[PDB]
Amino acid sequence: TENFTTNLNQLARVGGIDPLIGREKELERAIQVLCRRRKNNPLLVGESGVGKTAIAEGLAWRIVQGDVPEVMADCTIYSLDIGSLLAGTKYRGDFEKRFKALLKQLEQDTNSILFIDEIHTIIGAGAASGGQVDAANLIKPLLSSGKIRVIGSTTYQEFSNIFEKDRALARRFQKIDITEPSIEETVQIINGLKPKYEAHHDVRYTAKAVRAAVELAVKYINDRHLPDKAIDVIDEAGARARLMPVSKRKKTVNVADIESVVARIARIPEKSVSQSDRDTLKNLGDRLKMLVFGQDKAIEALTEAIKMARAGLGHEHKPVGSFLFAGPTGVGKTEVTVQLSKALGIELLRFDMSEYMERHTVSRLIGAPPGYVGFDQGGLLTDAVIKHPHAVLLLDEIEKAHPDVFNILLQVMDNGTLTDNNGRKADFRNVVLVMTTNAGVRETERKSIGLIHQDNSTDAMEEIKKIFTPEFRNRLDNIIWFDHLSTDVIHQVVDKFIVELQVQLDQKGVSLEVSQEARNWLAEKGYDRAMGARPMARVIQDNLKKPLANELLFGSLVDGGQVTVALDKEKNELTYGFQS
Amino acid sequence: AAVELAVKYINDRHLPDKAIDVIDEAGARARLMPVSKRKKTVNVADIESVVARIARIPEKSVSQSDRDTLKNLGDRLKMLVFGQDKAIEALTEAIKMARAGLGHEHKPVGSFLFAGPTGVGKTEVTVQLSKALGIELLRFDMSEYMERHTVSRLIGAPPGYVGFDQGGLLTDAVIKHPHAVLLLDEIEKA
Amino acid sequence: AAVELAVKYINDRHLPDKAIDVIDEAGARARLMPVSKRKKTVNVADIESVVARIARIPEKSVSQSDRDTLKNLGDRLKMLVFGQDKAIEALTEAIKMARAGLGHEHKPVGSFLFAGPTGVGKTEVTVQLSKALGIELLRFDMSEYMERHTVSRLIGAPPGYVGFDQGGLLTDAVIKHPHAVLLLDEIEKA
Amino acid sequence: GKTNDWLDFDQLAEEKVRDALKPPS
Ligand SMILES: Nc1ncnc2c1ncn2[C@@H]1O[C@H](COP(=O)(O)OP(=O)(O)OP(O)(O)=S)[C@@H](O)[C@H]1O
Ligand SMILES: Nc1ncnc2c1ncn2[C@@H]1O[C@H](COP(=O)(O)OP(=O)(O)O)[C@@H](O)[C@H]1O
Ligand SMILES: Nc1ncnc2c1ncn2[C@@H]1O[C@H](COP(=O)(O)OP(=O)(O)O)[C@@H](O)[C@H]1O
Ligand SMILES: Nc1ncnc2c1ncn2[C@@H]1O[C@H](COP(=O)(O)OP(=O)(O)O)[C@@H](O)[C@H]1O
Ligand SMILES: [Mg+2]
Ligand SMILES: [Mg+2]
Ligand SMILES: [Mg+2]
Repeated sequence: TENFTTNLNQLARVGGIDPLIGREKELERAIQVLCRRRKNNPLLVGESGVGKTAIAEGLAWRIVQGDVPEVMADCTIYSLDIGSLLAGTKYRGDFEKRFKALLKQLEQDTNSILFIDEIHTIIGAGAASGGQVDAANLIKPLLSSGKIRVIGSTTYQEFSNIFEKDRALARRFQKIDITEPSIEETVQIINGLKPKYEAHHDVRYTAKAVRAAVELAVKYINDRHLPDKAIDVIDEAGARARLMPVSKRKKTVNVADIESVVARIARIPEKSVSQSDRDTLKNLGDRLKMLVFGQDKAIEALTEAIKMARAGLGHEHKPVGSFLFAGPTGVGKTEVTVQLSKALGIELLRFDMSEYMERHTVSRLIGAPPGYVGFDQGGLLTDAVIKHPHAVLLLDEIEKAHPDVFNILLQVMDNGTLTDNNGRKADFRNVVLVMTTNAGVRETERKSIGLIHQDNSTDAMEEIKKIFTPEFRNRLDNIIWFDHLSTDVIHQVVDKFIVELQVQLDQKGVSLEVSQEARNWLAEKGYDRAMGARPMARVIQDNLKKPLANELLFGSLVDGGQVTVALDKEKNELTYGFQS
Repeated sequence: AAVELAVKYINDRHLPDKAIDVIDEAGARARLMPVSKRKKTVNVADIESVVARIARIPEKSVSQSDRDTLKNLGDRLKMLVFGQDKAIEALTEAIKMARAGLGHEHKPVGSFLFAGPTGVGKTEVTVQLSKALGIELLRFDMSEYMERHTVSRLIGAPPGYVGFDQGGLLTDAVIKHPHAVLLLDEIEKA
Repeated sequence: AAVELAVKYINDRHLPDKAIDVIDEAGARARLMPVSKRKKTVNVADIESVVARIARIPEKSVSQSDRDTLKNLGDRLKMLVFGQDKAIEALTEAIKMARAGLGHEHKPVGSFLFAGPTGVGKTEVTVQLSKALGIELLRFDMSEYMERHTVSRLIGAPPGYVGFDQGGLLTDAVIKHPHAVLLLDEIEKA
Repeated sequence: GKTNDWLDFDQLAEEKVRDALKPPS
């Protein structure tokens, strides 16, 4: 009473309560319920951050201003604090003493209305443990008789599990559906809140910046709902303008200042959200060629799909891109993916399809249903995309995957969303999908049996038609056919590996001078046609890292460097040179 | 009308409370919704609207402006989706019969198994049917329910097992949006 | 030097608390070590003895002489245990390659697959190696982790919803001890 | 089919204590 209940009309006269914008439809339903003879206790049901308490608090603002109907005039909204009231009891009858006193005040004033924020708390354990004298039971007969009016607020999750268990209490409280507002509604809402936030931070928010906050936040921040989300990014921008400026800097909050704060919220490097990253995308094709040279047709294809996705031409609900890297091993089919993530500055996700070969393995990706082991785990695929909405997804050896796994990917390409065991929608339309398979390579290299060789140009594509179902292939944006490495391309790969070893040791102070003869020998032994260039890292480790590492700790190689590798023609072995 | 309509449409509440809720709420609407030119009496039309708001679907407003929407529903769908006119006729006629009052009263508005090749309009007519009617789309991808144990996700786990409080996705979704289009894509995969 | 050996040998607290503690501990010890004499200056060998007490490890191992022990690793194992001389010598050369700093640092330092008849001291070299290097010993028998459900225990307990402090069996041991040998037995039957 | 998993429910315990009074005189 004295401190448990805080009046909202008196507060509204001073301020504090923000004004309501674009909620006449929801308000009209509440007023209709409040005017009822009995069970005049509306309940605002809505997701988190959807203005659940902005309508109750704003109702008081309307009453003071006078927008409410005449019947609702002269009514006072009371905001009950269950924590404060319940705190300090330390007795069996202290709660009922203060609680009944509160009802006595409301019962005396027929026009008084009560607002109980987070009403789900009382149903679980209001004021009793190991007993049955709860707070809800005390108000059950009063609400049934219409003596007092109570306004409640609880989320859908706390409404189906906690609420509705005691049908008696649910009967008295009517339910008003609250829906997340559209983008056009929120931008108008922020305009009304601009004077309060601007005066608080002593800054100005440009109209263009407000529209960019709701748009960028929705794409890069999916966990929180749009209304509270837009307020956080807008309010956070003003805080930066208070500390970063040294003195008399620009008060206006431009679009560039919003892109930085929203980037930190999403844990991104600010390159994607920023509009000044076009330079990276313009030269993305050339940059990848230096990192992963060869098969330029494969690299340019990715840049074209990525450019349109970031140019406003991306699909409305499909992913940024779905590709099937059908090619041999050792042609950097996976290297192009890991390097692409570094260019775009996004997380990399790798899944081994070989593990998902049995029929029951698909459950691990989407989680186990309720009532079975693994239900607590959300799912490897669903938790990864949800944790990192902007990330690259790699699925290697997709051909070995069970058909049950292929079915999961069908919805991913067409709708861009995958549901999990808990019902969370995995909205990952921003992640690029890349798959690697070696299905058709066998027919390309292998000639047709018989004295006469048939045309095998289309035989490789035919194999993909039988392995992959038509619906799966239709959803793919494009198929990137890699080509075998040429004699000159392989020689450059040897230089790439040596550069990593050379630069790794150059900082330590050990110079490396590999002879051309050694580079050629490593290429043949390191690159197998069947296994690709994967053994290059292995042979390089045993041939170079093993001997140099031993002498690094003890011997002359610890300092001075002057290492010169060579190859002898008599035995074809690689000689080693060490000096101080 | 309030007693009969409440039983037919309002659910999860008993008849005395249900009938008295429509009668009480109807008094506040007629008394407070019109600022002027108020209606002293409460006719059957008002009770239907109140029941419709509680249950989310109307029963006598079909000959209102919504009447024109049903006429252009078939033509509008044809513009967005070309060909396969026989499928649009089935959906538009089923809705008309249900809205007109010729429904089964014990079965859904319609149950149609659209079968055909890939990319011919199976998952487009349904997506474009909700937008035209302005109702929520309950999209369910059956590719996830590959095993028999996945049925628990639809109707929740039984008592005494993990995930019991979570509930069913299909049941909770329909309860939240009773008026909606239920789409079970790739039902054969389940 | 204090910060490098503190975080590695103590393996109890975090890096910032260790440095402030050892510095304060070192000053107190040297301040009252002799009855009359005193040493205003400090040395690395002096503070090393202090870390031995809180770490419960001999001062010789606590000393920053990893290269010395690594150089005579074979001589130490051959002197402490007898037999399998050829097997022990091969292991020392490989470990030296990882500690040199070459290769990718993110990759694990230890890639060794022991394969031989039991009872010849195969287990003894794993504990002797850890005792010499100072790292802890974590034994995880694969035979217990045979059932498919048991595999999940390594990542997390099945019913441990309230108990998130323990976490996965393998993960918690590695998290608490970042410098310790992992001994997997009967890995073939998994 | 994979085996099912059962989850237990633990009830918290909290009680109210009375208070005796002693008059000074
Ligand atoms: N009849 C059509 N009219 C207009 N656009 C169409 C038509 N059929 C397909 N499309 C286009 O192709 C997309 C996919 O068509 P859908 O009918 O949704 O495919 P689907 O029947 O679900 O395919 P599956 O999953 O392979 S059986 C649509 O979203 C449109 O962009
Ligand atoms: N219609 C509206 N007009 C103005 N501000 C609004 C409106 N709806 C929501 N807000 C603002 O968004 C936030 C809503 O928070 P709220 O939904 O009450 O939180 P919770 O869901 O945690 O109870 C507040 O910052 C509030 O001022
Ligand atoms: N064209 C290439 N350019 C650069 N490195 C390559 C190329 N082809 C293979 N590699 C090297 O092969 C190794 C494995 O690459 P990865 O993409 O995983 O191969 P794959 O596509 O056969 O699975 C890496 O060291 C990678 O740099
Ligand atoms: N090379 C050896 N030198 C000395 N004792 C040995 C040797 N090999 C085996 N043993 C004896 O056999 C035991 C085998 O190891 P132990 O830890 O007891 O069991 P397990 O091999 O099952 O881990 C040693 O602890 C010791 O008692
Ligand atoms: Mg709130
Ligand atoms: Mg479909
Ligand atoms: Mg042994």
